[PDB]
Amino acid sequence: VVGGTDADEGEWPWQVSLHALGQGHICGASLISPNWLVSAAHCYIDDRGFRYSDPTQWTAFLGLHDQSQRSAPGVQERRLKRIISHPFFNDFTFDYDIALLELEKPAEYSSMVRPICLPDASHVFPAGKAIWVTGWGHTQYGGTGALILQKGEIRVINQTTCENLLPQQITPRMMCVGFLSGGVDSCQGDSGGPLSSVEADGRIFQAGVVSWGDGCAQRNKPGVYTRLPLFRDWIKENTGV
Ligand SMILES: N=C(N)c1ccc(Oc2ccc(NS(=O)(=O)c3ccc4ccccc4c3)c(Oc3ccc(C(=N)N)cc3)n2)cc1
Repeated sequence: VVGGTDADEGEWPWQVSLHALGQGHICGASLISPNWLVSAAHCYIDDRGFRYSDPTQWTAFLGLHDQSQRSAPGVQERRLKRIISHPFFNDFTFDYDIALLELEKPAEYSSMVRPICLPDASHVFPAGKAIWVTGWGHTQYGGTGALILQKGEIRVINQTTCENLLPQQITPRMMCVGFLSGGVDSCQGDSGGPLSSVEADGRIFQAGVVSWGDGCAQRNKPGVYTRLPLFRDWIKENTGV
C-alpha cells in the first residue's frame, strides 16, 4: 500500500497473509468462513522455478500484524487443502482474477481472526464511495514490502472513466478504486487482499480483490480490483458459503 498508515492490531481481522514455502509473504487473502479464503488467481500461477498452483506450497497466516512476528499471540498458521481458480481467469488480461482457498483445518474465530461479510449479487458499491485497501505489499512502486500491515483509504471510480484511463484493458469484472491524482494505491504484494467497505450499520463488506495496476500511485493510474458481487453465486456454489 502506497500512501497508507500502519493498521492497528486486529483492525482488519479478515486480512490474511499467504506465504509460499521459502519465499515469505507473496499475496493477501480474506477470510470468508471458517474454511475458506478469497484471493487473486494470478497469485497461484507456476513459473519455471516454483509451482505456485500447488496448494501444498503455501501457508496462510490469520491474525497477523507484523511479518517479523508470525508466532505472536493470536496469530494462526494454516495450510491449504485446495486452490479453486476461477475457470474463466485469463493470465494475459487478468479477467476473472479471483480464487478460493480451502484451509486444511478451520480458522478459530477470535478478536484477531474474523470473517469479512460478502455482498449480495445485486449490491452496487457506488462511484465515489470511500473504501479501504490493506496489505503488506510495497509502500512505493519498486520499493519494499511493509513489515506492519498498512491501510489506505481510496474511492470507487466511475467505470467509463476507468475504461478510458486504461484503454482495452478494463473488463466488467474489474473496478478502478483510488484517486486520479494518485497518492494512495495498492502495490506489489497487496494482490489477493480485500477491499473493505463500511456499510450502513458499520459492518464491513468485501467490495473487491486487489488485482493489478500500471505502476503504483501514479496520476491517472488508479489500481484495478476484481468486483465481488458478481461472484457471490460462484462462491456459494463452490464453498457452500
Ligand atoms: N508492464 C508491466 N511490467 C506490468 C503491468 C501490470 C502488471 O500487473 C500486476 C502483476 C503482478 C502484480 N502483483 S504481484 O504481487 O506482484 C504478484 C506477481 C507474481 C506472482 C506470482 C505468484 C504468486 C503471486 C504473485 C504476485 C500486480 O500487483 C499490483 C500492482 C499494482 C497495483 C496497483 N497500482 N494498484 C495493484 C496490484 N500487478 C504487471 C506487470
